Amino acid sequence: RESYDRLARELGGYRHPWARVLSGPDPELTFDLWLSRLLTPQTRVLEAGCGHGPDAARFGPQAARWAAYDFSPELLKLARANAPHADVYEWNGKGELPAGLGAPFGLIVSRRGPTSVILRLPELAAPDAHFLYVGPRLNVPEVPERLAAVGWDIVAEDHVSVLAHAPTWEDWQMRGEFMGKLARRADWDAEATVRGMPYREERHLVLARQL
Ligand SMILES: [Cl-]
Repeated sequence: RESYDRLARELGGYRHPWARVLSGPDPELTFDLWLSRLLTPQTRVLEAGCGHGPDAARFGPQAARWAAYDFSPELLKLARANAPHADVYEWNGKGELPAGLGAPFGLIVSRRGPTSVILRLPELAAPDAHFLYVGPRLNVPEVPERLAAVGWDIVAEDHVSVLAHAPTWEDWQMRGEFMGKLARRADWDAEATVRGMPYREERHLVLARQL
């Protein structure tokens, strides 16, 4: 059904869509650790691009308040149910802030989400707030550039890379589409092992603050 594809696109919006097996540690483990260290029962959190609330549900109760936003109204319905403690807002990240957002925040976080939110940090951040981000590639140049543009300092940065395999040709193809690089049977036929096709899952972690 088409109702399934939509759902799948939506729940999967912040992940890679193809089947894959990691040969090493999940490259977002460090991001989870850093996020966990930053949360206290006094912390006011803003999460950009919350999707169906997985992080709101999982880390949200550890904070004083977890405010979160995304664009899709139906997806936000799941987020509200997934995380009853969270305050969830429908926003495309542009123009004026949603009414009731509740700035200022001590933490602004984004897991592979919007990076334009960086340019709103002067309007969103309490003094001594942190901005925490992980991007779906080894280096996401706009993040450091945008943080420089608002006079924020990077206090921690990680460029992470982990061997993975796409177990089948179909999976390799699907990755090719997501990446905008067409998969070719030649490369599969010549380089695929029993594990399938090898590639790197890479992430760029950034923790910043205005010192
Ligand atoms: Cl989930």
